[PDB]
Amino acid sequence: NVFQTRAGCLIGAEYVNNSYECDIPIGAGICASYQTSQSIIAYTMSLGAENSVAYSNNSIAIPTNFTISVTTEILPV
Amino acid sequence: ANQFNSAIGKIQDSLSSTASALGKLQDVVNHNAQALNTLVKQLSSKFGAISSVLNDIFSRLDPPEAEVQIDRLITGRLQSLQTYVTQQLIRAAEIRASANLAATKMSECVLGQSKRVDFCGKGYHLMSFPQSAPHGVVFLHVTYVPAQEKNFTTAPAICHDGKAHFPREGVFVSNGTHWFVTQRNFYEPQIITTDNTFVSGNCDVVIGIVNNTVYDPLQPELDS
Amino acid sequence: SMTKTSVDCTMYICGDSTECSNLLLQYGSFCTQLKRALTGIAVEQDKNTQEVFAQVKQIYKTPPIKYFGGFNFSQILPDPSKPSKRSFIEDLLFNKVTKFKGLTVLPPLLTDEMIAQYTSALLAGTITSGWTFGAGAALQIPFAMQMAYRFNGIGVTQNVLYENQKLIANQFNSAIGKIQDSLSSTASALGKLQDVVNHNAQALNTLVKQLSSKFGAISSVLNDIFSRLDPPEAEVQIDRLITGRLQSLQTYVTQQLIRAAEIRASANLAATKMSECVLGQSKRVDFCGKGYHLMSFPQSAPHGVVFLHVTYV
Repeated sequence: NVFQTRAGCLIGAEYVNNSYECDIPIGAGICASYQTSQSIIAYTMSLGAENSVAYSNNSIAIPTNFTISVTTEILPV
Repeated sequence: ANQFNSAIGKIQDSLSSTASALGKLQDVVNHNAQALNTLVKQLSSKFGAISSVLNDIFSRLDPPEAEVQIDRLITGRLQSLQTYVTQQLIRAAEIRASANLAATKMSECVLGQSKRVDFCGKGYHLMSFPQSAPHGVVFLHVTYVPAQEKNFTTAPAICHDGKAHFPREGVFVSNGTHWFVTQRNFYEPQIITTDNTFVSGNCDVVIGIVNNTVYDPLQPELDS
Repeated sequence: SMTKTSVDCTMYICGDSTECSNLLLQYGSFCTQLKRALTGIAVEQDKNTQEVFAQVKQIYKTPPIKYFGGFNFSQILPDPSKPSKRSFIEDLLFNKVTKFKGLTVLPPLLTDEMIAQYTSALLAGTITSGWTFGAGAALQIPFAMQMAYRFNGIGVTQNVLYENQKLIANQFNSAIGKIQDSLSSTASALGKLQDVVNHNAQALNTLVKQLSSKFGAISSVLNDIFSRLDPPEAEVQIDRLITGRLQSLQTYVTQQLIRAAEIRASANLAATKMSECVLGQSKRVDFCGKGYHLMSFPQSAPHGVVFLHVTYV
């Protein structure tokens, strides 16, 4: 019901060991989210999934396929 | 034509549901909505005077006693304007810095092909589609993203007659039996020719060189 | 990024007396929007770390068997033996950059340990995966085939790379050792990052020294006015002290908005050079460094970023 951060004392949240993309930031790596009998949990932020690529001298990877995607950027004028 | 025509319809289904993609243009309005409601709420503040109404000062007091209390109310309304107009110069400097960023993407991305990465959209740039927006502009970036991956066996050079054969445009790949010439973006296996290879140096100074036979098209054309 | 601060209206303006807190209801919304203007700086300081330091959402790691091109890359790679993950250059970069009156310091969101895991992920994608890590999924390109196609953008064929490859390792490893010796000897190269500490320190030392100044009043103490002078004469002298401290507060919020605009254009210059020079190859002159461009190495820095440009002269 209480947890100590580097930013200060946080009361009313539950510390979990799961790490994923959060919503409401707190600070010093601690970030808060509201998920499911429902409460507000606080945890340490995720950098994304783990990928370790292979390395050798003789191996190359050539892509056989392509996918055309459309992205949208909005700049005010 | 199957991939591109489905990709435009995913933009139309996203903008009809999610309203927070256009919320950068909604922060242009909501900063101005707090700015025009700033000066309305400053008129009710007393500014140290007894009443904020100017008809309740000069008509309720002596004309020596009014000019102290009126000049406090004018100077408090001058400082509310000096917070307003200074805020309008700072927040328009972020718009005009983004207007030069928007005019660069209308010039470089829309009018021609640009080689830039994470400027005209993520991946290899094809073309850009401008769309009009209130207090802004909406860009549609058509990009080239490769998908599937397959691992091949490479080598920097091919030794044949004692001279090293370097690739001109392409890479050297192998399936485990024969050596093929493909490209970095796609898999198109080809027959190794002298026009696709470049001859420089010997085979001793190249680290990782392999032995294969470079096919000469002129050699079947001697007796034919 | 800069130092995120917050100013309390109650403790700074008033001397903890009951007369000063009752007179702020007539003044109203003066210090309400100035706390909202410093809040909107502190949102945009966290957005500068998201655009610059993390280009991609995918984390790449170094393979445990290290032989890369006959080169020594161990100065830019982090040390697994230490509990803090830092490279050999970033140990020198962190050490050269150097009471509560109601002013507090907001802590940053992204910690400096998580900046170096954005740094070691994008150095792993540059060495192992080529230029395709930011433009899509990460391929596997060997390192002898990376620099042959990075010579082809500037007009150099593959004859220079494969014959002279032992002579590149005498040139490249001696040039990167002069960067490590120069940053350890002098702190003046990091002095652009030292001014970000220094201009925030002179802004906080301006604001705490305006309490001792009289601002036209007889005494600068609110307890000395209320316990001595008459209450019709107290409301003149207290309200000169409230108005003069708000003009120092109007000076402080306006100068931090100018420094937020100067640090926005430097971070947009930094997020351009992460997207161009680090994640790809540019043909430009004096953008990715002087001469022809080959590759760029980002490094972690306090309140900023340190670029290492590999140039062809």
